[PDB]
Amino acid sequence: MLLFCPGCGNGLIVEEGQRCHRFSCNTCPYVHNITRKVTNRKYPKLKEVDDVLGGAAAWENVDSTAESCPKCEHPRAYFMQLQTRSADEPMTTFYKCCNAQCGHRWR
Amino acid sequence: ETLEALILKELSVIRDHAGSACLRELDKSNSPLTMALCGSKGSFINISQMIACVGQQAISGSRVPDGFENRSLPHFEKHSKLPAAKGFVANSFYSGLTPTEFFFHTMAGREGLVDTAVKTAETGYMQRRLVKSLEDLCSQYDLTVRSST
Amino acid sequence: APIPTVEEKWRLLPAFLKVKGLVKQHIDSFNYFINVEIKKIMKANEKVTSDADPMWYLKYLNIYVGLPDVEESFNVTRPVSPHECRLRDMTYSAPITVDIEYTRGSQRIIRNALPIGRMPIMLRSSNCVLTGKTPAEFAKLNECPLDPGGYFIVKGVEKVILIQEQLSKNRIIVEADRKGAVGASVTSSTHEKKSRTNMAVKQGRFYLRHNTLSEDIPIVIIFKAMGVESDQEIVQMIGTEEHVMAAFGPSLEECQKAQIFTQMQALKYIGNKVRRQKTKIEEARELLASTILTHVPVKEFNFRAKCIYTAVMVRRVILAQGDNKVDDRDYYGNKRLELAGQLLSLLFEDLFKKFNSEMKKIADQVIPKQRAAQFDVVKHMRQDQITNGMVNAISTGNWSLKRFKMDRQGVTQVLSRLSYISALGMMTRISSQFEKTRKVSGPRSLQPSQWGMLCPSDTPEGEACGLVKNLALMTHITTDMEDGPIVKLASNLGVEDVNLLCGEELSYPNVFLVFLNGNILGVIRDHKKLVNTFRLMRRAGYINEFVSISTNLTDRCVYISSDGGRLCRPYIIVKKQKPAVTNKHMEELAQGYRNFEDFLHESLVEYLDVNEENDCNIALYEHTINKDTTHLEIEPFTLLGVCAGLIPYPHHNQSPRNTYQCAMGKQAMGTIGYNQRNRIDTLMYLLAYPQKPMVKTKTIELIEFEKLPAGQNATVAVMSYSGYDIEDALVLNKASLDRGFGRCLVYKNAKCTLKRYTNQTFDK
Amino acid sequence: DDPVVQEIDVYLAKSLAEKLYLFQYPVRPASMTYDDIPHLSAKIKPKQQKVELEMAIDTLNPNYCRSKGEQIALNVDGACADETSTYSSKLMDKQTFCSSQTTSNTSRYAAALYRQGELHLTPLHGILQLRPSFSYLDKADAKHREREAEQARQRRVQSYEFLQKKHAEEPWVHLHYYGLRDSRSEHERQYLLCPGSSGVENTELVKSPSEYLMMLMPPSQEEEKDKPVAPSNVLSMAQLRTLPLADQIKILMKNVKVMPFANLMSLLGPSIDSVAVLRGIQKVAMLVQGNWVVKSDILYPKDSSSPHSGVPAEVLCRGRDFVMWKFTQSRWVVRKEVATVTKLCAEDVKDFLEHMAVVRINKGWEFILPYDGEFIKKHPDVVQRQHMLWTGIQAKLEKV
Amino acid sequence: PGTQMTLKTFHFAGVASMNITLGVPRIKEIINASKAISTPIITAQLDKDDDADYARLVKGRIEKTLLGEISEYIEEVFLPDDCFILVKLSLERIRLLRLEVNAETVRYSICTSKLRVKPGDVAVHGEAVVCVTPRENSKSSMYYVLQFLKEDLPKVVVQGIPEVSRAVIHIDEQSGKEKYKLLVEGDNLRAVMATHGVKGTRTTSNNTYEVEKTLGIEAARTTIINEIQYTMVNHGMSIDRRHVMLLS
Amino acid sequence: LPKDVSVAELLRELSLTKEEELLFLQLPDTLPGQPPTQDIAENACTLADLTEGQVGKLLIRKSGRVQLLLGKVTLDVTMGTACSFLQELVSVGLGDSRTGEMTVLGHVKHKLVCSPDFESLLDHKHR
Amino acid sequence: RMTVGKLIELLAGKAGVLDGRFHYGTAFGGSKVKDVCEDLVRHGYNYLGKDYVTSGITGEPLEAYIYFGPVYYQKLKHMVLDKMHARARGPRAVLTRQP
Amino acid sequence: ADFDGDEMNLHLPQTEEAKAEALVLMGTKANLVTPRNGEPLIAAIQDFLT
DNA sequence: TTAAGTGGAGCTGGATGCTCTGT
DNA sequence: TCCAGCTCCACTTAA
RNA sequence: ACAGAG
Ligand SMILES: [Zn+2]
Ligand SMILES: [Zn+2]
Repeated sequence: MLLFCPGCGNGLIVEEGQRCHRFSCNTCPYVHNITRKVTNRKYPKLKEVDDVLGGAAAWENVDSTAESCPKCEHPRAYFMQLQTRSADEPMTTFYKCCNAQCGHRWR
Repeated sequence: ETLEALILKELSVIRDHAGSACLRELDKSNSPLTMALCGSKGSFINISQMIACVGQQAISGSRVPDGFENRSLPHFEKHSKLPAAKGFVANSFYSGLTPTEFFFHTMAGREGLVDTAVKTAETGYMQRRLVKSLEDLCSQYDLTVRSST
Repeated sequence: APIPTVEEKWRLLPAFLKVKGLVKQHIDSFNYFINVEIKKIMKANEKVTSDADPMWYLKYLNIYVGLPDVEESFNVTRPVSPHECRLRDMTYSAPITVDIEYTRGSQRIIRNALPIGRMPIMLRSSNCVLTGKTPAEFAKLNECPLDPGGYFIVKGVEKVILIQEQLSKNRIIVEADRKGAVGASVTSSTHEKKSRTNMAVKQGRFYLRHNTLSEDIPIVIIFKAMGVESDQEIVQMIGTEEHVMAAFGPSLEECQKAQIFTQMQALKYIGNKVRRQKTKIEEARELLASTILTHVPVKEFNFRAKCIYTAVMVRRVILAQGDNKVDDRDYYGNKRLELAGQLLSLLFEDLFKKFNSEMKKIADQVIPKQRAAQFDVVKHMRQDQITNGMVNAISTGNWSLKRFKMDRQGVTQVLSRLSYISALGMMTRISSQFEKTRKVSGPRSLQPSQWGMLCPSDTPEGEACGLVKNLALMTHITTDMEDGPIVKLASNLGVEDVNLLCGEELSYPNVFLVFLNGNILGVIRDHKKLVNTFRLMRRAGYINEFVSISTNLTDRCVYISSDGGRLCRPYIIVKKQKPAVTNKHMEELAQGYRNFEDFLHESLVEYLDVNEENDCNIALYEHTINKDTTHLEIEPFTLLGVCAGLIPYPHHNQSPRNTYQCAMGKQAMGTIGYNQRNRIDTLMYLLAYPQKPMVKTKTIELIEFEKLPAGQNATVAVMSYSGYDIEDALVLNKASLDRGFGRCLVYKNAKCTLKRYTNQTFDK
Repeated sequence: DDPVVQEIDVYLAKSLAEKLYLFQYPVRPASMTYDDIPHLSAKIKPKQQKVELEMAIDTLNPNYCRSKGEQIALNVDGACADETSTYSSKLMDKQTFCSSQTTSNTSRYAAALYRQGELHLTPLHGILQLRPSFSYLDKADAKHREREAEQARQRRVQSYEFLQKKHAEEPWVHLHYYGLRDSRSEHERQYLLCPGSSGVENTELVKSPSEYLMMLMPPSQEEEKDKPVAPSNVLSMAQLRTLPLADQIKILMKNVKVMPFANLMSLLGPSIDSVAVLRGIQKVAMLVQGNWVVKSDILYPKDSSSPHSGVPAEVLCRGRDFVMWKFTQSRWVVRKEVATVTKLCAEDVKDFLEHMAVVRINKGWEFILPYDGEFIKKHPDVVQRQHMLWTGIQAKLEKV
Repeated sequence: PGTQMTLKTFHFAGVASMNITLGVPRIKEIINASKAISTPIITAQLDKDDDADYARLVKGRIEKTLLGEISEYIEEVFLPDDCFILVKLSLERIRLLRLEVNAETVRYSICTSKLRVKPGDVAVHGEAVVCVTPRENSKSSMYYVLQFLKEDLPKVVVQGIPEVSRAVIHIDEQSGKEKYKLLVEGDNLRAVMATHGVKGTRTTSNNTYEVEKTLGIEAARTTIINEIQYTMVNHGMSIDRRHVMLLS
Repeated sequence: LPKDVSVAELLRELSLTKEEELLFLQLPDTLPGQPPTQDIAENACTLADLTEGQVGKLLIRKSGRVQLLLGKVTLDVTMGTACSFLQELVSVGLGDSRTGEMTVLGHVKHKLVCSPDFESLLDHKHR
Repeated sequence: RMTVGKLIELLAGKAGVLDGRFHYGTAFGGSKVKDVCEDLVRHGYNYLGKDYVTSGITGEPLEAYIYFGPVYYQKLKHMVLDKMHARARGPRAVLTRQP
Repeated sequence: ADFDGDEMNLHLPQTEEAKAEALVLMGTKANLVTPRNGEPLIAAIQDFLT
């Protein structure tokens, strides 16, 4: 990440001193000792998952005493939750029911 | 993109069903129908297009691209993906085209005029190269094909 | 309930054609040249001074263009009509007369009417003898009342300056390179210099390129050379989002590798890159102040207003990589149209400067050599530089003006006289810029932006297809406005000076820039109040009605355009689902209580422009009016042009058929005019017994085609007869041909010249 | 929307109007303030306002890399000279700030010391941007450079060499700096207020909205070089100041060949002198069949050429006046071949008529507007003298 | 026939994707024998074509995926004792996309053509995490090259074939059968012929230069025949095979 | 963060906090006055030409509309660009020929923009 | 070619000559088919313009009704007399001794 | 060709050997089928099919 | 350490439909 | 406006 | 050098 000197406002570089790593200016004496953990997270875009779960994938989220689906009122349906973008997104819930003479997709 | 293929599906069904409705109520000795049946001039598309319904006007294989900001013309609302906003002519040539439908049909027409104007330079150079490469090849009396060398 | 209709709304179109459109665009440019721009050229060149022997000077006070005159053998001169020029093969021209103040030892000698040349006078302009005559007095001049004018007569041939289509100078293009990189450019044409400057991302880092630099140079060095030295203030201008900073990051890391931390170091760096036409520091500092981005003013070598502009460019390149919103050159808001008067203005400025420099050369030769007599330049005012510069450029059609690096060819064409429509058709043509370089299939297409400005159908079929185009029936091309009150109003509508703020505000969502012709005039919050109030000030006549204002919300700018050359079209103003034009107003128009300019003043009609109808929502018909409609279309048949206006029921035909009639209808035999028997031409075709069309458009009545028609009504049986009609062939009747159907006359010329030579001998 | 809250009085003070500056620091955030930092000097040029400041940076705090500070100070200053020296000590002691000028005029900017219930405005003499200077690196290079190695017309004003020498003429003014904590700042802050009464009606600012609009949007042309006598159809709905009123009827009546009486009150409005003006209107229009009709002299003086194509014809105004006379006696012009009696072209008569009437089958033309009342205005006597005057016009026709 | 080809549209190899040049520009591309062309397609036949679960495995062995596409974040960490760039793999998304990559494999995706990074400098502290300790480039650069890696490290290829931009599964509509063929939009025929689970004996390419380099002159000769005849048939032209035979 | 509005700015400095604060406001190029005896021509009028005293009244209306009534005319007041760099309001006084005093009076946080209400000016007498 | 406008121009013109009118053909407007059909039947012609036609060769009537009307026809400048050309032998260029 | 003002060229072979090569090889009756796919091109057209 | 064979990037020179019909 | 050869220059192997 | 025609 860009961080800039309070004195002259040139761009800082990270270098190493005799006791700590420092943010340092190239044009003035200013240095800033890294005393504690500092971080910067990118969170890039993941792949699409839409065509990855279709067609009898290896899902696993089903559990004992799980709810029945609302149309058929039978537990013959899978349900899962996934991030669609990066993991800062709140996870979305989705479910699909597959029964005899009955095909549907629901949200 | 999925929405464009559903819209193009609906709009094709309209032309085809309105087309197959006109040809059932035409009588024999209808002169366009005679020329279509014997194949001397025209086709059942042309009959259906001037009686029943002109099709979706398509430019480069797609609905009319936005030539203003997020709309085709200022007469439609922005982002609107309705049939008439993107080049569906609901009129036939008998009923007469409306001002916006006439403009989209003229857009689709000029791409055929412009292809013909390009097709001369696009192909005549190609044929000159082919002839200079192939012209020496003659079928010989010993049933072989040999170059000049 | 249905929305009611005003059925007399079509009348606004005849009232419009009395003043604007329909070769009037040609006339109102030439008038602007000879009545104001010829004075500005003289004003910018009002003094000439010999370098040798100073304190002797020639001064230009005023310039006049006069009335057409012929110069004859024994120096008799008499006024001349346009038709005498066609016959005798001479140029229809008026003398340029100038008044001068100059030194003959006495330091103020004056002349009040020195003739320095002759100006071709375009027909039906303010100096032509035809203007304001009655049809009974056209007959004395052998001229036709319906003849459009808008053309010259040079050496007896009728020559039209065609409308040239151009790109708008001083605008940030953002476009893809051949290699798929994204960059930006701005062709910075001013009256003193045209130049192009580019923004390139050739290695993930931003370089500026210009023809005066031997190599393209990192943009952070240019920021530092302009005196924004801190890296923070640079990044504040470019943008403060994390991905915009990440994209600009590798460009800071370049300048920090070099020793460039100071303005003087940066200017030294640029100095060692300048191609040579003080060394390092001033050939850089002057170059940034005068030639790079030259349309952006720097007043006293303060570069703040140029830094904000070059930051706007870099930000638009950055945000065009993440999504490929590259701009299209094909949108007509970007296109500009250059007419007769704006080309001749450049030609005359070249000729007048060559005239002053030739006369300066004369003064420099004789004053420190020849004689004690304080010579008068009046004896050296040879007229031939002005006259033969004008007449050769118009006749040959090549406009090689080395002052502005312009080498156009094919600017003029001979006016076609195959029919009445062939002449009036040519007066509305718009030649394009590419001029058939290669089969592009990109600008040849019909862009939707041409709606109501350019005709959909009237284009050639052939290699010129889509490159030659014609105006619609109801279009107007703006002139250049005074530009003064637009600034004084805008600075009161809450715009803030961009010098009072740092970079960071440009990256706020609630801050929009205001541009006027590509110069930044400030920033504003609440752009909607600005745009609405500016339109109100236009409607009430305080701002000139051709000034367009529009918003781009994707790139957060408000644009105000006041330059000449942009297509305007009139629309009716609609407020709260009711049109302003009531039945009361249209009855008052027919009776004469009001004219079309009173529809502009009362805010009933306003001129929209192709950048401004991007914002507006326009109803075709009253029954299409919804809640959010701003304008109503006056007459939708005026989407078509002049030649397409002959076709009956064109909306019942397949579109290529209309295009072919627009070609065929220019070639039909007919009647040139009322002067056609007193007219001697290279080749003229006439039909003996012409008839007017039994089915006709309203456009046929506006252009008066049914006064001199081209065709005959034929009793057609649509049947298959004799087999000699298989492929478009048509069987005629022998008895009809004998009685006079299709009887035509062909007229051809033959001319001979008998000259008197330099030796006293003659042809006989 | 009534002013339900905070009707705030606004007062103006001039005691600091030639003294008050806005300084702003484009690269320093609003939370980091120079209030603690000791200031060592302030320099100004009072015209061509260019302020410079020098601020001391301490060296015992951990953020100062003394090893690098010794190096940069040794680059700038020769190792032991100290007669002229940017930094007195062996380290970089000082940061210098250099101003850029934002705008030439500042007349429209005011500082506003808000207090509860009142606002106090004060004009600004200047707005300056202060930036950290990098002049010490340029000088560090200059002291590294020296160790290693009847004329024609001229335009001095447009050159950086001449312009800088002009700015060098103004002598430096030195200022003592009193920061925000010092009592002089709490003292002089009271001079932004103005002593005055709670309620005063201002002698100035008395202009009206329509005078104010004309002041901020001045008219383009103070007077035009030509004068419009109005033969050209200028805007009849615009009450042109330099045109007399009577001429606006003349141009209108040339447009509107016939019009009703009552429209004159509707177009002029009751503020006209609507009784005397008939001696003007009598010269340009006369009432025929309940309505006004344009007089002959407005359309064609006696040398006009033909206005149409076909065979040319000369003007003959009594060839018009006889037609409008027939409309005064008869119900209409009612017969087929009046063009033979008056001898002129049918292309004249049927074109002249076409501006006042519409055709019905065989019986000529129909008068386009209904028979309004003559006696709407009070005048009794004109009803008989009109017949006397139209008898004279008939008697003129009786010569030919 | 080139003058009859109106440069038609409505052509997408039946899949409503994977646009192709056809008409005169496709004939021009064939007879020029250029070494690269716009829109190359490799058609790969799958041997275990029974069901989609096998298709998505071998699709993931040819289609390029970047490191950034499988990582839920990348972070710079500055500590007093050292500084490094860290990448955490989203092993849930690995387990769904059926890719054969983990932390120990990502160490092998890096160290190749990435500013001479050392194998020692890359550590695999857990099955989900990797850390890249930056080193001085020592050539036209500053040790602060972390800002280079922070935009460059996601774009390294962990799995698949580098020349393949994308791949798509295609479906037959005949009543008798249902089997999935794999369409590859890319320009490495040899690699697609050699991945486990592609029937290499029956894959083909548009590009005559690829077929020549991989299969020899006689397979390239047949591809000129097949591709000209394919382009002619789509525009409804017909030519006797003996003419395109002689040209090839 | 969101954006404040001029009704809210003046309400915070009246009720919630009695502390005084320096606004910075931009006026139109001409105020509705005459330069008093200043030897002119209908030239521009600025705050430098007027004399001390009450100059006008500032009205806050319902629905957040704010007006500056500065004569017979009312000018509209809106929030300017939100600056977040440091701004210092300073006196400079050249009390002697060569020396003087510089004094920092306070920091400036908010900008107000005053503009004429062109719709109201024009709705009086259209054109 | 779908030039339905020619088919309407023939019909509108025919209804026009029979009653002394010029029927308008303006784009996006014009005189409608429903109006001109009623003009033809009032004058005793068939509403769609088709007429009972007799062969001039054989004198026997034609089976199909033939569409009859006035269509505007314009003569173009391209005439065969200005275009017929023949060379047997003739003048030659000076540089290359070819025609 | 389409008879809409189309023009065509004519050449008269000036040699007996050029007549025979024109007549036997280039005659219309010897060229009823195109070389390409072997399909007839000289055949009936509109009003001969109808 | 360096001699050398081969990758990758920029410069350069070539090409872009057939005719009549007029000024 | 699009595209093959030719030459310059970094980048590993190898002695 | 420009416009045409197919
Ligand atoms: Zn610093
Ligand atoms: Zn189910």
